[PDB]
Amino acid sequence: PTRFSKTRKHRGHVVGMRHFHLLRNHYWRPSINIDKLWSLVPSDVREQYLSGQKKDTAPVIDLLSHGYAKLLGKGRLPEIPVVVRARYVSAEAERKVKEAGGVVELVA
Amino acid sequence: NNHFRKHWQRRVRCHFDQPGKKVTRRLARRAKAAALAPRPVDKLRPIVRCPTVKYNRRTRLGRGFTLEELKAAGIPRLLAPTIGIAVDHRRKNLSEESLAANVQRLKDYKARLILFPRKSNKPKKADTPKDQQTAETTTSLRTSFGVEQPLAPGFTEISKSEIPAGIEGGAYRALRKARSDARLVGVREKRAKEKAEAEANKK
RNA sequence: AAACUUUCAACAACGGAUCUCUUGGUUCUGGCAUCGAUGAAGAACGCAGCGAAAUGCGAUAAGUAAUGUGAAUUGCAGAAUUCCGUGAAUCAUCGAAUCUUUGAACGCACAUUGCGCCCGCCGGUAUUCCGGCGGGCAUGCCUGUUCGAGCGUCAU
RNA sequence: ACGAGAUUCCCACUGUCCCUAUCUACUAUCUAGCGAAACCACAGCCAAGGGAACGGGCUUGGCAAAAUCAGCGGGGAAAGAAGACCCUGUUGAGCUUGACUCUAGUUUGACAUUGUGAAAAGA
RNA sequence: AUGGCCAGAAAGUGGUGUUGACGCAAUGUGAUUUCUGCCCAGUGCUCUGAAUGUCAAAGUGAAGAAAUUCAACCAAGCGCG
RNA sequence: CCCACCCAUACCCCGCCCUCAGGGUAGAAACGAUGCCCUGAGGAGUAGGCGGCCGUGGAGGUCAGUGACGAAGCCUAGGGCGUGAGCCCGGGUCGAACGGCCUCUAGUGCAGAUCUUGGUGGUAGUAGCAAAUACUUCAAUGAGAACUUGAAGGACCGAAGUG
RNA sequence: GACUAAUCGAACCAUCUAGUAGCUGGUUACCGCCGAAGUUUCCCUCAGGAUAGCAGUGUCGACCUUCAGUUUUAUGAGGUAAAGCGAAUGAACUUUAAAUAUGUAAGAAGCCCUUGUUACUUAACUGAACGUGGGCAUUCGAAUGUAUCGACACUAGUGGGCCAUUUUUGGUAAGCAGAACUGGCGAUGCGGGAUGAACCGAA
RNA sequence: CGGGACCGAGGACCGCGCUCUGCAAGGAUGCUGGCGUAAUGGUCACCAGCGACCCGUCUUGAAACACGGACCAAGGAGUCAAGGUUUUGCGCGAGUGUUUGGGUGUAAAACCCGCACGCGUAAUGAAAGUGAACGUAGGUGAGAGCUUCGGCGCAUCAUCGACCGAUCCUGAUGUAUUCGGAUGGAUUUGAGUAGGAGCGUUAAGCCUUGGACCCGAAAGAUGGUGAACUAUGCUUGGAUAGGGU
RNA sequence: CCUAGUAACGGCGAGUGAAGCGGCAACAGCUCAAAUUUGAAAGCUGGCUUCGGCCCGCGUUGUAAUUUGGAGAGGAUGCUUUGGGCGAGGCUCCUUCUGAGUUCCCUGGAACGGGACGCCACAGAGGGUGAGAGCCCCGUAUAGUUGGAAGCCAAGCCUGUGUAAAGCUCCUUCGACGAGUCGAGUAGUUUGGGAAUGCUGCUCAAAAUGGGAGGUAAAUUUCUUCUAAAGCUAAAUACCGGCCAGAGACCGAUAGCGCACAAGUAGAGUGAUCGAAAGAUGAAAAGCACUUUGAAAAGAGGGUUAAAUAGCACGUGAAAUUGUUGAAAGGGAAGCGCUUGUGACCAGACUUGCGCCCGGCGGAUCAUCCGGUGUUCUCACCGGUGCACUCCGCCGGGCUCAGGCCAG
Repeated sequence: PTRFSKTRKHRGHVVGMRHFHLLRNHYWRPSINIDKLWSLVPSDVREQYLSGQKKDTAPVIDLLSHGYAKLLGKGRLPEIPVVVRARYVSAEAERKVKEAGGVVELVA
Repeated sequence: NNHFRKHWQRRVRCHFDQPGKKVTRRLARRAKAAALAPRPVDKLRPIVRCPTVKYNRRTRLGRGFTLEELKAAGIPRLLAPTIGIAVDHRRKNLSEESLAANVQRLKDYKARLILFPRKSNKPKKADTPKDQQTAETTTSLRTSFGVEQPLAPGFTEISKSEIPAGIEGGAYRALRKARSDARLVGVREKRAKEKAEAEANKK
């Protein structure tokens, strides 16, 4: 607003390669770390899994349905078996899922 | 990074007519619905999968049903655009799944279709009888025949005994091996051809 | 002391600020698609009882017909209106008309109210002369009609 | 020869001068009528001092009496002087040249327009 | 004169030109009288005189699987004379 | 060399204003706590920086706001408040609207720009109204006659004319 | 370089166009709180730049740690005056020792001792550095002062100006020209120098 | 022990005290007179004593010079948009943003809806690509606050480690025997990880681009209008005593 | 909208800058050329008509039907499909018509102002009327209601039926598909496509699973996508022109368009062009009868008006500047600051209040108790009770205190 400006108070005193035709959809691969993996599970069933009311069943998480292509490996997982379906995975993320007792499945 | 070095003031478009244009569009839609009643305001559309690797996870509505979809659903291609079905002769069915889904979609529409006779006093055998002509109708095919599951379910529960064993060597190693084989497909072919030529020469 | 000059005040001048007003601008939004050889846009010249302009109109000239309304117009003059009506009005609407000289502008021209041509009709003694009136006469192109030209190709 | 071209001199001639005087008409002047403009921070007596070489206003003195008229050209004002001159420019423009980059014109070659026959010399 | 000097964006365009060397065009000097210091040959002016020396595009030959690369030939002008 | 005396916005004491600093203030008889009470220090200012206030046109809310028994505007050697920009009142004039408070908003505050438009002074009853030879008498008209008319006189153009 | 409608080294009209200027002019109420600056250091200069320094608003951190244009003390520079040479020797002599300002240092965040290593160094496990452990709080180890802290953020002017004292280097016939510190002024009123940028008193 | 001047802030009590029936002890009362109105006080005009350059601009260090100002009224110059940046307020928070659009409406308002999308949640490398826990998310020294008084230690700072990517060296088990790239080192590096802080909006300052605070050039370009003046030419007209040689 | 200020382009860098995907608004598809109707030019402009047709022609150097790549042509096969005429009713546009105070009092020239009493309201938007009007007038709201015209949509209902045309299913076979064009070189220009863009000119100039594209030049081998060189087509989109309409935190006569007015006018310029200034009496002209003085303009009386302190110079009527009247100052400037004085002119303050003691009046809203009610639950109010040594006012005195200005 004009009445708050300092002008009113001053009244009276004045490399590398080139890539032709880049298509960004080629390089679409959003990533998620394993320390956010359980947040993709809905809250109620996640709470039952973390408490220990589901001892004979394992969750299957489709990352592409959530919009992620690569599972990265920051953090740690609880000792609950999880099946993860992903287009890409890092070696540490696969190692931590295997120690948790699940499996990383590859999809396209 | 301000691009104001041309005579930009001659080409400024403001949008004060935004609510007026919404009102005009709504009046046009109401007029179109009144002209089309009791038909729905829109045409039936097939379900297609988006291109590129970024969007092939999601399905959406396409332009029109294919000729092979119409043939497998039993709707002639001259009848289909007269009963509210969009037709696309350019799209092909490369796989069975999309073809089957769109054929089932067409069959559900044909099962829910009420076809009034051209002459009321002379109904035909392909026409809906008068004592079935009265039922609750929909006027929005985009709503009543929308995309129910655009994405796959992101969560699924299985028993611990049904956990897959996993590919041998690990998923990361499988990805690395697939990339390596794709990069070395031609080198190995050339080496095999040279070995075969040497074996033929010195057999 | 007055006069003069200057200061202060009242009233009166000069001038048109201030305040209030606003049949006008400005900006936005919504709707609509309709100029012209069937002569447009523009220009000129005229037209009212009494007008120079603005407005309206075209020698049927501040207008005619038609439809509607239903008693004015008004500055003056003069007339109204059978008011129980084919009817006032600088009224509204508007489907029928009129629409001067021009202008893309079209007989040829135009710095000329210049000069023609074709066909009718009327009047003046009139087969010959004179006058008036009416209808016509641009260019490019298309379809068609008709009259033609050329050893250009042929038949006989 | 000719010249409203530039220069020196001689005779004649005279108010150019010694050395100024006088006369006439129209003004200026005074009156009636009519009636501008330029310009204008405020104003208008001087002397000495007022570091920046400048005072009209300050300091210290001289002094100093209404309202006016004709004249005058010291000062202030007054020159389309915001001129002219000098200095500066990311200066503007006209002009010149083997300055730079281009170009009209001109000139040279090739392709096309471009066809029908000969005679040779090479493939 | 299938020319010179001009003009025009171009044209089946125009001018000079209703012209033709006693003419047309471009320069310099500037009536008459006087008047051409002496001798060349550096710049310039002009010579189709021999050269390929420089040497564009098109064209020609070679290598390569091709893109391409390498070679000669090479107008006018310049150079040389 | 000596004694007294003169006065600066300096120094001392006192009052008042502002700023900064440090304290107090709820089993609230309790306060524009954004207040009040106690104490101390400090006070020039260009470029520059920051805060708070005043004023103008318009908008929402509010004041059961003012007004033909006189709104706004204007004049005033008439008063009151504020350090100040300003605010309020009296008297005169006048004729139709306007103001306070909290927010919102801006084409929002002038002495300058050889500023723009309009209006008005001094100069000043001044400069001036001096080329083209020149006017005079009587009568009439009229409110009024050098510059209207008739007559009577005097002149000028001078035929490349004032025809 | 004349004339082409008072317009000519390129007419007039409208438009692009509110063309561009670093140059000139101007730029609109009040009170309150702070408040400046002129080679510091680097870059090819003039038709040059940055930059330090100096300022204001916000915050935040335990506004914790104390620090200081000052004296004293130890020790440098200035040994330079001076006293004596019945001290030795002879400003260059010294037992001793100037004035003026001036450098460095003056604690627990410190001082040492010991342990080892060394890729330093030393003849060298020798010094030093690196760490390790221990001892020292009995006085925390001069004076005076201490509303003086620190760190960020953002914003602004000025950043090769004038005069003067002192010191120092050069000069001129005489004038004077460079540096360094400090003070004043540009930004500033008051009292006195009759008067006034540079004087005295005092803000 | 006298003589004189200026001043009286505060507003129940509380305190320090003393000469203690009380007081000069944390700030003036008591007594009396005239007048009760223009008498005091105030405004305006003028005289008197003392004081006192004409404003604005420009310049440099400053003056001086120079420029603008006859007078008055009204008009008159840091604005708006886009994009950054820092700071303030607000909502939500690992998310955040309804308003392109749709629904709806008392109709340009208000209310409601969600797919996609933007920004953030991951970095690094030219790229292919790879991609953040040894440990109560580490050790040590500080550190507000809390404490069971033994300690625990926020934010932040300092310092030593660890993890991801890039670069260089070594090259394990294996094997499409030529692929694969573990392990172990070494440098710098990145606003990288190491118990998320962002997104939207409001307000202010500043920066960039637009006419960009306002007025001012000589200019450049595009398209038009003039030979009634004047210059030259063409066609057709007109005009110029009397003397001398 | 997003992609995205991204990929990319760029002297000496200032700068420039798309597209695919994705969400949405809106959606709509088709016509030729290339085939022999060949058992029948089945096609068409024009002229004349007795409205039945008949002529003059066009055209085979090709007018109809059929086919257009999604196909189609030929076969096979058995089922499906169709043409006309009414039409209830609805919508669009002009037309007739719509509620309630001019009730009473005051101010006023005039109520539309103030006060009182009503009424209407699906209407309290706006305007007019002698001052702020829901009810005085036009209009405004809502359903409708009169009369007329032209279109569109449409529930249904009558009828002819297969000469012909049309769709579906399968198939050995056949399956024409646009040339100085595509493409290449070169030149100019253009683009983010200055290695990957488009356009145009000149030269060369194609092909038949061929051709184009697949953003780094080339050869070889593949693959994926379309099918150029012929053509038509609503909507969502633009809009400083035109016509009609509704609005605004816009401007309020130096503003706002140059123009609120006989404004693109007057006026200027040979011409192209340039281009203003300028709104407001009063509710109503009631715009001054009549007398008088002047040649007249006018003046003075007297009138109109609510007001001429509104007189066609006209609402209000500032300042500069001027005249008169009153006061004052002035020996080569005035103006200004501090402080007295003189003269002129003013604002306040004050006028008495409170509290006692007596006397005289006028009344019982004294205290206590009872009942009801309310509250803060122990405080109040209301009704009865007081019978005047108690309360509450008034009037006379007396006393204390506090009161204005200047002083000792």
